[PDB]
Amino acid sequence: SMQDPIADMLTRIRNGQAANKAAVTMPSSKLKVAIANVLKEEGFIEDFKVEGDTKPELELTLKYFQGKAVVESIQRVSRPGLRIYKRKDELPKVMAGLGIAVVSTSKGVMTDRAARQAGLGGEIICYVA
Amino acid sequence: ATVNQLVRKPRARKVAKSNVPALEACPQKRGVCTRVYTTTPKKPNSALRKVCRVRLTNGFEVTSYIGGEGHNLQEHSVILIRGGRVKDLPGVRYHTVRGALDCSGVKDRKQARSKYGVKRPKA
Amino acid sequence: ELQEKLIAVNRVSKTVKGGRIFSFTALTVVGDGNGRVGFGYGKAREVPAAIQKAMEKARRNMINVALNNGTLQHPVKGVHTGSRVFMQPASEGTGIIAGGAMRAVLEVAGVHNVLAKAYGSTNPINVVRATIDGLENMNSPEMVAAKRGK
Amino acid sequence: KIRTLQGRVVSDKMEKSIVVAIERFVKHPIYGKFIKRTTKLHVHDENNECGIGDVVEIRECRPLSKTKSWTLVRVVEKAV
Amino acid sequence: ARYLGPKLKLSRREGTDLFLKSGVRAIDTKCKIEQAPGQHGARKPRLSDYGVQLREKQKVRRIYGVLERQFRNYYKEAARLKGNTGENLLALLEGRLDNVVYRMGFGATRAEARQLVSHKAIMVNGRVVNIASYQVSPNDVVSIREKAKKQSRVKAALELAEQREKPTWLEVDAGKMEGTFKRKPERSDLSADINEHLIVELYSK
Amino acid sequence: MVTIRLARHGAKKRPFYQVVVADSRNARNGRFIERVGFFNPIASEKEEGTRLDLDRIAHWVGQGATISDRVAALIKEVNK
RNA sequence: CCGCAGAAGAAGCACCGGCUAACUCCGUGCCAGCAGCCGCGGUAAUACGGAGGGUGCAAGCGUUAAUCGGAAUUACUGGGCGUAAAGCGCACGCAGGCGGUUUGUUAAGUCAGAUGUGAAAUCCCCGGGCUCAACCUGGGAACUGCAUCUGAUACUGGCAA
RNA sequence: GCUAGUAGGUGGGGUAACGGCUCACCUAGGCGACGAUCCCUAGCUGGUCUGAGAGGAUGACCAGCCACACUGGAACUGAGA
Repeated sequence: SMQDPIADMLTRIRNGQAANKAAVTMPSSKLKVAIANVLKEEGFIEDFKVEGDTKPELELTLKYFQGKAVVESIQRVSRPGLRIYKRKDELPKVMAGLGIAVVSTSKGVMTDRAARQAGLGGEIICYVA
Repeated sequence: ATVNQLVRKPRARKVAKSNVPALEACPQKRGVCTRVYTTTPKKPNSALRKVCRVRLTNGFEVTSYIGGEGHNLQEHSVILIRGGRVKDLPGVRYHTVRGALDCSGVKDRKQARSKYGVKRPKA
Repeated sequence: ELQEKLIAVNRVSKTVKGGRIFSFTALTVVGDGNGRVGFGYGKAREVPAAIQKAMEKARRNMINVALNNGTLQHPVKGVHTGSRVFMQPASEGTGIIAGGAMRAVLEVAGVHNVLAKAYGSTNPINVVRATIDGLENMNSPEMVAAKRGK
Repeated sequence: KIRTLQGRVVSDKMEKSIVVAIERFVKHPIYGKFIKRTTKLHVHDENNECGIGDVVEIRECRPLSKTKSWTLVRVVEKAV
Repeated sequence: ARYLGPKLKLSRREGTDLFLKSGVRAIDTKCKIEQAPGQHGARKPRLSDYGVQLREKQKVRRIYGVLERQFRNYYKEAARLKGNTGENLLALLEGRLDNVVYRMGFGATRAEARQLVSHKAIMVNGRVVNIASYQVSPNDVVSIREKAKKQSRVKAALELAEQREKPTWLEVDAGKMEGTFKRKPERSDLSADINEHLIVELYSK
Repeated sequence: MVTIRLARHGAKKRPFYQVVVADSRNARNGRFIERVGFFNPIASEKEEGTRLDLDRIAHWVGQGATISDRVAALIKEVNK
């Protein structure tokens, strides 16, 4: 039985870079789709395709650099077991001044950056950079 | 580990206990004197070390270090305690500052006087 | 490409069959003033050539870091050995703020304004393991930028 | 608002007094997360109109007998 | 104390030259630097990190005349200006009234200038000033007294200043010996006293 | 009943009063309602030694405030 | 604030084996004694005692007690638990904690704004007043909060399907 | 494990007012490991100190609150003890 769906994503991303696949599999869900979206825009994953028509899986395409991976900061800020929310002006910027955290808010799923002056704060789900 | 365990069973931070107790909780102590002995030290470091017990006036029977050279100490002498300890002597957790109260300082000391009280000479 | 320094310095021993050697081995660093700076273990049975030989093996090493304006842009979190290594970015008003091995290696690589920390064992021989953990682990403006190049 | 707490009964062994049990999410700033801290309270009731395990609405109000200062406004449901 | 102890001897114990009690006639001619302060002052030790930080601190510390306690007060004022507090720190040491007056050529030396500040010789505006820990304000009026230019000390104290660089953040005057603190000291107005790295290490402990 | 009054909190050999609304049944430097500015007699026009709040007081006086010799006459030193 | 002679009346304390900045010489010789810790000392003592010299602080310095830090050294931030301290001997399971996924709803959690409220002082930012600073002080911010009001619906929780 | 004015319901009385505050009767509950009750310790807070923060320790002077006034106890007066 799963306790974190979201881990299933992140775990297999870092693993999978390491494993030298080019796209990895794990069960989708609505939120998960929308997390893979910010990564993708910002560039953190190559692209993504969702086969739901039979049984949902988020087939997310791995981006590589050249041979070196692009994972170095992947960790989940939040947990199911430590659900967290950080306000508009008490949201930390993560790792580096170049950092990127996927952050959910009341509008949508966004990012540290975007979410900020978007008048919002909310759950920082994770970060990749 | 996990938070919810701690929510029940809070983490400690200290136990609130000194390395060296003071047994009066202050800078300085009035203690009497019970026996002017000179024992040989704990650990082999072969010497004669001037110690003395001393019944403090607020209670507690404790043992204090005697330093410098010379003495004036008596079995009903009443001393000012420096506090703090030295290694190589076991039941000593306490030290006597001479040259304070009735007790005299070091006879013929002309450097590092503050340690073991004694006034600077006129010169 | 030079800017001589030494760091640590100490002795080590093997038991010959009953006699003992007491070889003086040690860490150094030679700068370049922009990074590409290493480390060496200069064994010497005597004391002077103990840093001689170290500065040799320094030339036989390098770890390139990219950094600008004396301030490494990327905080350090990295852990190798039981030495935890840290560096929080400080734009200004901090020197090096260090008494570690990680004082000297974070200066010679051109580094005039950083603020630093470590937890773990104080053991200077692997305080130099900040070199995996801040030199080779780095994140540069152009580094992330070529993720975005894609 | 009349300080309205959606609570759940846990005691009809008296008439006009029903012990309702409610919680707020209490946070520790040192365990750094919310938890359920449930606090029984002593409400003053019209007679009885509920069983136990009865989800209800209660409100603050005057005191009017020992440890009373909440009232029943209505019984939401017996079971959800 | 205020120090005011055996001056130059510290220049000896650091091996680095300073005008503090020297002339412009004696530059270690008929005086000596570093030959051996003490009977062990000839031979040089390598020094631990803390070694460097202590020595170097004392370098900066003695060409303003500044004490420990004083220096901490400066450190919490530095880190209480928004700026680079390396700069802010050494800016405030060259904010001491005794120093700006010397650096406008009215003191023979850094130290002798403060002998002036003792007496009622120095002033800012019409206001008399005897305190040297006074951080002068942007655009000041830091004049000598009327009845202090008549003294033979003050005439002879424009003399020894002559022929120095006089790092400009301020005006150097001889009609009314009245300057202006017209911008602050800066990183460029250091004259190779760039040792801001050391003391900010020392202090942060 | 509130009582507007002075209250010196300034360092030795240098009065710095503080015109405050308190009540007369409590300490001069103690318990206060809210301020209504300051009075410094050491001002001589290199800084302003007062803060008026004319408006605030004008409401307070109707609310049953009482004015002491100093405070009353100090509105007078600045008139309107 | 003015005048008055005349350097006049105004420097010490601790430490210097290593940690830790700062060495020599004698006296003594596991004796004397030192001692925050590691440890010194049994005859050229860089560690004792005295002296010479020096180093750092300074009208205070040192010593002690005591708090916090350093110490991520009991770890929310910020830990381990195969052998170093450290997985109940092993299962089941109530309470408690946690909850796959889809639609809808609610908006309690949560986010936002709104409104009260968070005393003053203390604190903090800029800026004044005491010859300067200490101190005192003005306005503003903070006042980590709390509640309510009105909004938001991605997640979290509740209900339904 | 604890709790008989103990916990609640009726109806009197009392208090400036609500209230076992107190009283008569009636019910047999109420409270507790989400830590009651009991024991040790301690004035409590703003805050203070330290600290990078988070946190910890602490609560002297300055401010607010509570209690206490030789020890114990009690009421009277009065707007208020």
